[PDB]
Amino acid sequence: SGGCNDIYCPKGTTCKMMDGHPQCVQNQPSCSDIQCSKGTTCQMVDGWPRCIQIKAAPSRPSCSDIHCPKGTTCKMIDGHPQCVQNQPTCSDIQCSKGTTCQMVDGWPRCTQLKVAPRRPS
Repeated sequence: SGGCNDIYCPKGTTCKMMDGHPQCVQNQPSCSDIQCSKGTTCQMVDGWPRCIQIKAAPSRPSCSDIHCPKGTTCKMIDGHPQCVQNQPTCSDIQCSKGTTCQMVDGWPRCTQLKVAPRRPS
């Protein structure tokens, strides 16, 4: 076997040699049963899985470190994980960040963020 006997999550899990480190792949929903790219947590929010690494777990690429509010999905934009919200915050209406994408009621008005990190927007 793996180091499952060395790393047994709270029983009720099921560890296996996970690529060289025993991962308790839950004998219940595997923490990664839903698509929460390990490193993230096991988020199935009552049927709305949002894998968001807020739990400061061993810091490896944490797609969500800078995690926009719920409904947001972290991507790596130029490497600085920026949410491309599920209903994308800005990349929905093409106006590269620096502007906002404030469609006001269906009038995309990319606002130069009156107060964004000082960038040439």
